[PDB]
Amino acid sequence: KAIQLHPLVCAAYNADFDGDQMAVHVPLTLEAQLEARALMMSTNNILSPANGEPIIVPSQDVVLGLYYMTRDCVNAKGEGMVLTGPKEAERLYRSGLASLHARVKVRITEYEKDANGELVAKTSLKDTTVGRAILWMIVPKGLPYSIVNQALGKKAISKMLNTCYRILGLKPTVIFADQIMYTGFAYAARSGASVGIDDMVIPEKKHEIISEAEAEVAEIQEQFQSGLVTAGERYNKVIDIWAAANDRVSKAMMDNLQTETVINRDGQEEKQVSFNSIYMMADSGARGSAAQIRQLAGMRGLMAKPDGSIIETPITANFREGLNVLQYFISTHGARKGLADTALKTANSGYLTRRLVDVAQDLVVTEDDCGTHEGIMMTPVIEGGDVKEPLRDRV
Amino acid sequence: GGLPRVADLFEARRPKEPAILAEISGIVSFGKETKGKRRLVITPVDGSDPYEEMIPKWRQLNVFEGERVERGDVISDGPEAPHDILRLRGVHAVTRYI
Amino acid sequence: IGRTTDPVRMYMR
Amino acid sequence: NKLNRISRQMLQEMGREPTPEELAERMLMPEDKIRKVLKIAKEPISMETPI
Amino acid sequence: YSYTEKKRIRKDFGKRPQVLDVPYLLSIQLDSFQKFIEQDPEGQYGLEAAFRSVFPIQSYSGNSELQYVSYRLGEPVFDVQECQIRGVTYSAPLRVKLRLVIYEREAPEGTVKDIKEQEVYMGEIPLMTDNGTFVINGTERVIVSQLHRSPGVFFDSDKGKTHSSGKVLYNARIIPYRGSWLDFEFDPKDNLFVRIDRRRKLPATIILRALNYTTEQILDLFFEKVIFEIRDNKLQMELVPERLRGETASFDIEANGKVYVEKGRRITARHIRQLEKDDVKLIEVPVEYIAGKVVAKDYIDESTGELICAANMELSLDLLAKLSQSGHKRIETLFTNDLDHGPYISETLRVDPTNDRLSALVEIYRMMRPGEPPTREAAESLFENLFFSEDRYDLSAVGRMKFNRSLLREEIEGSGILSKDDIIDVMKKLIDIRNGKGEVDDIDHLGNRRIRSVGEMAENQFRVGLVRVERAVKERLSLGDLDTLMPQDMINAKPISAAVKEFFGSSQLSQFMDQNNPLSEITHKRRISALGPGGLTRERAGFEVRDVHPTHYGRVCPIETPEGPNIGLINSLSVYAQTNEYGFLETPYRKVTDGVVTDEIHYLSAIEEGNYVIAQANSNLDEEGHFVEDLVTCRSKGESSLFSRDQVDYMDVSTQQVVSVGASLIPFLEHDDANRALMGANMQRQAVPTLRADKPLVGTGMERAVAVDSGVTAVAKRGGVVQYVDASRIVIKVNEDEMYPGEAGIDIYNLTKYTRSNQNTCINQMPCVSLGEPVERGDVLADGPSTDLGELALGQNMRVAFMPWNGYNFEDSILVSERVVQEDRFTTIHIQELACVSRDTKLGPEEITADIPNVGEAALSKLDESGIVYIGAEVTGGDILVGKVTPKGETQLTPEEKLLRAIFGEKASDVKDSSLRVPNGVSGTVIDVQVFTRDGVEKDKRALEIEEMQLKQAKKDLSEELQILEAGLFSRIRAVLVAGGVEAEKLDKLPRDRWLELGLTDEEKQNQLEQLAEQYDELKHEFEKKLEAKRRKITQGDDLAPGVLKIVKVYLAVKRRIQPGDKMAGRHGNKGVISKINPIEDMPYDENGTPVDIVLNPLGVPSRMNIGQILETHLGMAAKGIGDKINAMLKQQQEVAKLREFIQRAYDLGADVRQKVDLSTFSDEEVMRLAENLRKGMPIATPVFDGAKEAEIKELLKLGDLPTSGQIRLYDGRTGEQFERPVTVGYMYMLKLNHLVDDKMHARSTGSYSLVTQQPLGGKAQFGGQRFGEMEVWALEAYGAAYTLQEMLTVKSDDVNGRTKMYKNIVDGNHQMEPGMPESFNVLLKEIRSLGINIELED
Amino acid sequence: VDYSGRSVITVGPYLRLHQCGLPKKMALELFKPFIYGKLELRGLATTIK
Amino acid sequence: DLRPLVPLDGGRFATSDLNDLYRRVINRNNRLKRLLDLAAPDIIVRNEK
DNA sequence: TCTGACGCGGC
DNA sequence: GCCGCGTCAGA
Ligand SMILES: [Mg+2]
Repeated sequence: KAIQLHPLVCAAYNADFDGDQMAVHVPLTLEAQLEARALMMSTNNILSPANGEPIIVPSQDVVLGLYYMTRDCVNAKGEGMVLTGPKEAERLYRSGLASLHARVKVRITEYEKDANGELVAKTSLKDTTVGRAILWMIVPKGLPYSIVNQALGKKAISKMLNTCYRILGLKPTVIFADQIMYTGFAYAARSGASVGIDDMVIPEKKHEIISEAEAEVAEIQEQFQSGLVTAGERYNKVIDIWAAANDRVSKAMMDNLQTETVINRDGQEEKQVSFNSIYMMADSGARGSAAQIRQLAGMRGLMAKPDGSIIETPITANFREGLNVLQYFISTHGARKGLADTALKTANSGYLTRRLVDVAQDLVVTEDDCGTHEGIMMTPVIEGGDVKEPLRDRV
Repeated sequence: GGLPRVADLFEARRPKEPAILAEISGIVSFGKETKGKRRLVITPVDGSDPYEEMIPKWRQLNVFEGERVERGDVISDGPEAPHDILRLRGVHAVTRYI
Repeated sequence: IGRTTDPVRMYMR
Repeated sequence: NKLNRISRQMLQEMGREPTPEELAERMLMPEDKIRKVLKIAKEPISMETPI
Repeated sequence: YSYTEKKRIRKDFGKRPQVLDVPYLLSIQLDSFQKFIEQDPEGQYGLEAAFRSVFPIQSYSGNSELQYVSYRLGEPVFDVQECQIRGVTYSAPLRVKLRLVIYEREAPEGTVKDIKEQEVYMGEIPLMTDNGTFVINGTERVIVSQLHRSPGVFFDSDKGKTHSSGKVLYNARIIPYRGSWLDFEFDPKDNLFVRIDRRRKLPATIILRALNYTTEQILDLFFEKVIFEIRDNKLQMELVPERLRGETASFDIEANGKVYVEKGRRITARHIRQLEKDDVKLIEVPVEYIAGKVVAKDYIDESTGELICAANMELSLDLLAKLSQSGHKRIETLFTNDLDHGPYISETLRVDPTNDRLSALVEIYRMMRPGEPPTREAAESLFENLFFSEDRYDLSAVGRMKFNRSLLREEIEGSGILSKDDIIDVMKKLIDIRNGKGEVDDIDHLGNRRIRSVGEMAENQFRVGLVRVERAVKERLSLGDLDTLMPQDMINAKPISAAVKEFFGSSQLSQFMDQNNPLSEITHKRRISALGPGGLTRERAGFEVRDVHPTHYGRVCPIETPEGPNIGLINSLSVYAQTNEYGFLETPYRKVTDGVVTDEIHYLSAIEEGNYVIAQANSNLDEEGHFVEDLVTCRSKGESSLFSRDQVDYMDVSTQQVVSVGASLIPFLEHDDANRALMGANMQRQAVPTLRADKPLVGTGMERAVAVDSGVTAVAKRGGVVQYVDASRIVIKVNEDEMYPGEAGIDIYNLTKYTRSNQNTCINQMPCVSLGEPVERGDVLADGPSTDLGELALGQNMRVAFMPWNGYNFEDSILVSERVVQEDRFTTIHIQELACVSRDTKLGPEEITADIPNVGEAALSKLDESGIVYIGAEVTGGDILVGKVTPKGETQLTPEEKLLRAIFGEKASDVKDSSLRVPNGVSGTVIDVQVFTRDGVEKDKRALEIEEMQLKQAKKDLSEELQILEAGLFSRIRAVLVAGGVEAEKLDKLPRDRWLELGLTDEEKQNQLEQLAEQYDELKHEFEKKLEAKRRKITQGDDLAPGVLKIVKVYLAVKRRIQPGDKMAGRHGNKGVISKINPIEDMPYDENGTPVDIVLNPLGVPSRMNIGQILETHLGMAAKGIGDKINAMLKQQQEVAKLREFIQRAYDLGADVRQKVDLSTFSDEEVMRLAENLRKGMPIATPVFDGAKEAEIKELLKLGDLPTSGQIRLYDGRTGEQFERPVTVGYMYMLKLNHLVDDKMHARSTGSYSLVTQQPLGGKAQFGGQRFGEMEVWALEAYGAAYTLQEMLTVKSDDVNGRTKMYKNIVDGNHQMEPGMPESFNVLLKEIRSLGINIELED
Repeated sequence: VDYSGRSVITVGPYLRLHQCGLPKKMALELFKPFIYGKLELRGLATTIK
Repeated sequence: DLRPLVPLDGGRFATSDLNDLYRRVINRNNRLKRLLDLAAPDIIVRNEK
């Protein structure tokens, strides 16, 4: 009794499979069926009408699959072979002779359309990994192998879809999106990427960093206590040394996470990007960010008070440890403020877009060319430091 | 900023303390002394000069006591009511602004 | 008169 | 109205309530005229009462 | 260790020692209602209080008074289940003794007659059952407590947003319990304004003049006098030096001919000190420094007598001269320093247009009741009744308390009405706040928000009813002659009962009890709504009150609150919170004497807690209440910080004390973000009880208190031994020491078998004890729904694995093994009740027979001969449950149908079919059929059979009562009869009745025998009378709604299995909709080939920070590891001592652990019973913020020979090759929330349409279609899809003719549409034309 | 609007970008007139009734 | 038909407020006619209007 | 509520 | 001519 919805469209609907329901309507007349097939079919809405960017970007398990598939380990089973093609890479991997991240060398053939839309072939010994070569079998023709020779996070995937759409066209891109989803799910499963309590690695320095910050703040506290520094000065400097401490703990944990796997090369040890599953999730772009990783294994910073003011003592705990009662009770304020705000902003945004759609409902593209010479001078938008939007984007 | 800021830009609301603008080009002068408001008469060096405007005394005038100012120029400081942008600098001005 | 609209008031007055 | 008068007397004296048989005893109606009258007096509920 | 605890002990991590055990969780409801209906031999709040408030009622000086004596709650006619069955409120009649005294007229006060009325009945009040629920129309309701702004006076700022110039406009507001409001405010021009409740704004002094304060007196109230002398030269001035603080001098201020201050300088403290030393009193002052001042009093021209200058007048050189020459040596002025003493009252008096008392009354009158001419007396009477009438204004006890508290008065009990000094003190406090010497109050502070529970609210409604009865009573008392009339003709019961029943049935705060858990009920009853009468609204307020305040700590849960548009407005009460005498929330604290933490617990309100410095509950102490540290964390004045070991005053009584019951049931809460914990609490209270609840492996030790305090279990009332346990009853042979002297007896518990909830779930009790077991007081005897062994068990322990699995857990979605549905672990039972009503039409009554036209004997298969369905029938969609036909006439069928009836002789019957059939999609078993018939109507066979069943059952139940009761009694009879001589033969052989007249030795033997003789005769009469009355209850008719003949209710039981689409959730806000029932051989599986049961997506863990579910998963893996070890030891039937050693080791394995297992359990029997109860996994307990650290979890894992990393290696069931990077498997407690998918899936092609507009609508299992609201229309316009849109809003919805043409075309294989015009548009046209407006189509 | 249903959504990641899984019972209700037409067309039913 | 007085099951009648508004209009109009005929004191007729 | 707009009025 | 105020619409 459940409506089964393709995953790639979820972001469009802004859908969750956490209880959300959808409504189905059945177009009756022939005109309605043809409109649905030609205008409102899913395979036509791949670019968004807000900005020309794709709206069918793969979201979370599929980007984690592609990511993990397409990363490289510094010395893995079957390293340094010479593979006769992508099919041999897949055969190797499935038969268990080479790891998925084995820096290997394979002969690939990429077609590039140089003539009046004529794909000419270029074969070469690319230096790649097994996973990348396997993924190559999914890519349509007119695309360059450079598009899969990276570590292929979320953004890279979306731009690969966009380039396929700009080079080839609609149908190949739709088939491409389906293949990407399938293969990303497949290798996300094969990976068995999980999350355990050991993955949130606390930096060994967090204790020292915080102790030094506390010494510093007690120093400023007594300096005010004698009166050398005003109360406003005292509170401010307290805030500032705490912020520096929080930033230091962030840097420490991110350094311990983002490369931790020092592993041995065919000789002596060496270091590489990590495979900490929480780091992989955050780094691919599947889920999380430096913000949330930070709250998991760093310290969850300073909290604001209902009046928007910031409290002196920050939450020096993280969710991997326990928040004591006061720290938790403090965080609850920010959390409830966030929730109330989302509710009320739902209402307000609805009212706004209603006013917008009514002021502008009747605007239709009626004529083909007014043949006028007015215009505006679109220029890249700089403010102080540097460009916020380049020209290319604005024209 | 946020949703209220967009609602205000699109509702074209006057921003409670509008940075007043110079309607016409020409030299400026100060006139009546504080009935509650100083008179500034932008005095076109060429055309119909006599335009004057009574302005409260709280606005610090970028422009000098006697100064050759141009139309649609900032005089007081603050936000710019889009109505004035439109009226004085044209259409493209207000749309760039919005 | 207090500019009242209540007809009860008007009648009683 | 006569029924309501009589039902008030009955309710506050017997304590609990009158049943239509008990009313028809206090009145002299044929014990079915009572039921007709009891069916009448329900008043039309607005088609706008907030559900 | 109690016996029920020996059954299965929960390993309790958590180290802090509990010092105050959780109170009775429903004490709020029960105590409030107790206050309401309870003989109170004084005026304390209660029914008695309302009576004493309104009575005695004395005539309009008619020398006839109606006075009140006492009341008495009669016995309820029906029992609770009886009401739930017959659908009547469970109430009790309210009998009240009144007296009507007719005094002796024509002489001084003297009573001639007084009729003392035999307890005028004056309504029923709905009693509260033993769990704080009312049965109002057969449905259990709950009255939510309300959190409302306390009466009293409050000073607010209204900051910033006035006159675009800052200038905070301080205002004050007197809020009474009952009566009009009274606000004072400041305007930008510093003009003190008053406004009665919400009307126009008036200058404050109006009300001051209203209280008969002349302008002289006003200034004398709000100002200090400044004296001026003319001592033979030039306007001297008396001066006190501190009056001079912060000023600019206007003259040489020199006394004693020696200059101290210099004209034109800022005064220094040494200046004032000079003055204090010189004792400077009178200083000569120039006449211009007296220019700007203002005269205080009124000065007349005593040389002639006439006036000179009005009081509150600013002096001028002319006026100075005049007052001099007329002989005024002394001249008073107002001290108005614009730094401290703003001249606010003066400026107001200037704006004040009136002058006299009467004009002031007139102005108030013209503002209050505009339009009518102001009579003097009417103005007076309005103003007196406005704020000082007992009848129309009551501050409160609490109102008066908070008032005096706010004005820094000492007394607490005062008067209910305002007084002159009160208003004046309010104005003074407001003026002070404007001067800066005072602070405004925050409305959110829980020291200003009070709690009105059921007792108080019902008392208020009852007071309302009483006042309208008083209206009618005085009206009758004045009219006729009064000897003949008695004090029960005056007084009607319709109005009182109207008020009360209205409050209880149709009120925002009387809500259907949320009944799908024990937790759901017990959290509904501890709800604290801010809405309801006299509260906020979900759209009025308001970003501010919603936020948690530092005052909520310990009083209101900060995380348990709905997520929608009333976030922050529902606020589940906290665990240990209580209600002050006045209704302010207060929480317990351990009193800290000098350094030692004592154990006396003081309950502190909010404002009290504001002073002291309270230490956290997680502060280490050492066997002597000594803070082991030097400086300890505390909360002091709304802020937290470190404090000297010898500074604190109180300590938190426990670590659970800041959360609610819902949140205190989430293990590892302190590892979940607050958002996800909010969602987790809210969904946890939604789990639907499964087929056989088990327990949580990882609980928080609070399950027991919740499962017991909610009345869903049968709890022993006296200890004893289970004499007879049965699937439907439990009979306890009480112990001796608990028995009363007489009436030895036993204790019977009748369990509630399969029955309807309010959410259509099966509440149903199972006995957890076995025969001959010993039970103690307060022990659990029958596990209710969703409890197991007395522990709340909402969900099931699923073997979960965190990994992505081919996208089937893409978003929050879930992937469930088939073994979970095979074992029916989430199969729930849902009981519907379908009612067929046989009303009397005008065309004739309706019949319930099985004579139903053209439905084959396949359709009438399961109907009994009388037309009802057989009990036990497995039915499905459409089947006739109750065959019912209704009379019908006036066919007037079309010619072709007439030709049909001709060619086929089909007699067109006159009775239309209207039988009751099962709704589609639901396919269950009929488990009960009830039949009510309006008395007079002849019963049909089936009703008589159900009646016979009931009558047999009742006879047998009363028989079992008296039989097994005298079975215990006869056991005791022969026990006392071995005394008085152990007569074996002649005493036993005699019939057990041959003791009523026999004579024994004069001790307690013969005593008890004659006791049982009274017992015998009176219980014989009891059985006869009672069986008679119950038989009467059964055989009598039922008071059906007027017009109906008989009602038939059928109960369907459905066993809903889990399926793709149902929503499931752990306890930490990890929601999810299951998406594939996977075959077993596909699920991942470890080296022992055990497959996992649920495959959750790991990606949900980083973003949502609920990292608590991972910890729960590891700890569950550990617990089930212990359980598996003990199960293995139990399958080898190793021995008792092996099990004992291992289990003991498991129950230790921690530091500072508070589990305190006795270690002295019955060497073999109790230990083996334990191990049997632990082979499914050893239940752990994790108090909320005193959790179990990781290292302890790792140790538990090592004890079970499991990877301390918590992650094992898996294989893909589809290919059997190993997933790399070991995954996290474990055991999570998963609930199944009641958003079942087969209650969501609707769909319609065509159905019924609305009445005025012709658009779709339904409730009849063919609901309306989906709403195609604005936003969808814009979506279709954004595509170019014009034809889709047109057919969507023309033919699919509204075009009454086009839609049927479209249907006929559809069935004809031709897909085309004729648009026409939507009927809603014609309706809009007609409603415009029905104004005076001519709107029309043109061409 | 008629001809319309509602239900809970799940993933079903085996679909192609242009497909949605529709429950059988829902579809059998949404399209009922199409089905009436088709049945009468293939003679499997004499009449719409 | 747009301000309907539909009957519900069991004597309950559902009505639209427009019926009550119309009814008080008609009652006061008829009473005004009757007063105008009776030649009422002008205060009464004014109050009626 | 509250925010804004705005007749409408007082200065 | 310019500011304060009441009134209504809208979430
Ligand atoms: Mg959702």
